[PDB]
Amino acid sequence: QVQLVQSGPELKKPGETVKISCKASGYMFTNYGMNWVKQAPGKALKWMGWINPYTGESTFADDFKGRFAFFLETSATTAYLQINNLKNEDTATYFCARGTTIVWAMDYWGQGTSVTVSSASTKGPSVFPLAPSSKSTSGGTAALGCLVKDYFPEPVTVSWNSGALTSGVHTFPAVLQSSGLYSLSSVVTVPSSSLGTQTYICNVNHKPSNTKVDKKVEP
Amino acid sequence: ELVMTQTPLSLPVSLGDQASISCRSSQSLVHSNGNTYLHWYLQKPGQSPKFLIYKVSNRFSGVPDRFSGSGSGTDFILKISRVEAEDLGVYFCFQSTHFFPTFGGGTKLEIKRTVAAPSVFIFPPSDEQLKSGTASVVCLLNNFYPREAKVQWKVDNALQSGNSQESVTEQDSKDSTYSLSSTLTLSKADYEKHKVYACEVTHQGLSSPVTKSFNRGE
Repeated sequence: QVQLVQSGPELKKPGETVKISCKASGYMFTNYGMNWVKQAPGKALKWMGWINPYTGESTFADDFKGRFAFFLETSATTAYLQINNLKNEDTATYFCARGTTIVWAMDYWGQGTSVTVSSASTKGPSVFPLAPSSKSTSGGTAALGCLVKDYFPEPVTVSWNSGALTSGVHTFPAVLQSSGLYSLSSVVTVPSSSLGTQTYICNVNHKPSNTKVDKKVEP
Repeated sequence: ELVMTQTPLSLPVSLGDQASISCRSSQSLVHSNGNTYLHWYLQKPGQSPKFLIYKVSNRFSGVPDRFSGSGSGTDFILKISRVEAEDLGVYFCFQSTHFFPTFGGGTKLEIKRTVAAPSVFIFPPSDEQLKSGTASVVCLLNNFYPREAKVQWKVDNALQSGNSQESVTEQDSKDSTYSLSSTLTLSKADYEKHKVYACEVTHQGLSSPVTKSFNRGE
């Protein structure tokens, strides 16, 4: 199947350079374009340009002429987006998307890479349990969760039981506090009967600070 | 550069109803070669955009027949008949007829459904957190509609102002409801000065407010 897998989130200082990758698989790499699209937080999608891997030629929209470059490693079926002289306006998610030139459209997209431009140093989160709301002997539904506190920048990932628990999970948008750091909770509702017989673990990953935590949430 | 204008910016629609989203260009999207390179994408909350329609009216592989595109020249329409909960998200038109390709501004499709009451839960601070010097008390409102809800914090029966933060999820893909967290953050010192912690929730699905609380150390 066609797949485009982008590199992980990046924190960079103003004036620095970042290079984002997009590993393509499942098709003849050189026969389709690679487009790059910007999405600043809460904003609409913006087409930046594309590179033609068959000829090596790049084409940019007017806003993206100058500090932006597209590169290819054809042997590795990988496309790159490089941004020089980073500015705060550059903080956004960047998507690669395959261009199917037979209809002039982008068909398959990557998952996006978040780039934060900032003078501040990364800060990893503290993870705390939100303990099950009821006991195993009572009825109905219990909620439990994990509070992911005080980190910078976005994003963190949260999964439950290594991805095996998906149903009933709500991971809230991050919110800033007056310290200038983010926090969020992830919660899940489960049958309270299963509290004495099932373990619940939240797996938190903050890539910019290299923090990976697994927190057992017990009643 | 041509301008793509999408209207409305937000579209509320009931399940089973038809949604119509308009895309208008300042210049004709018909290429000298006879083709019209106007496409549509949907980006659901949290996700990559997904290809929906190419060249005005053609559904991409796997897109349901309830999605259809029409229009010509400068005016285009995406219609979603029989709207479903999973159709939630932001729809974008995109032209590549003229250099350089451009997206419209997006239309957020919102689902209207019946009022639904929150289930409410409260969580004390963990001992792990307390030993670090802070206390966060978390109030969860789960699976309610509409989005408007009032959450008030009371500490030993005193209403609290300014020490809490709320976060709301996007509408759920399956049942179109919201969930909300309200977090009260105190120093461990202040937390330990008081016994009863409560959050009181007012919502149109509730005939009177619901309070959840706990006594600390209990």
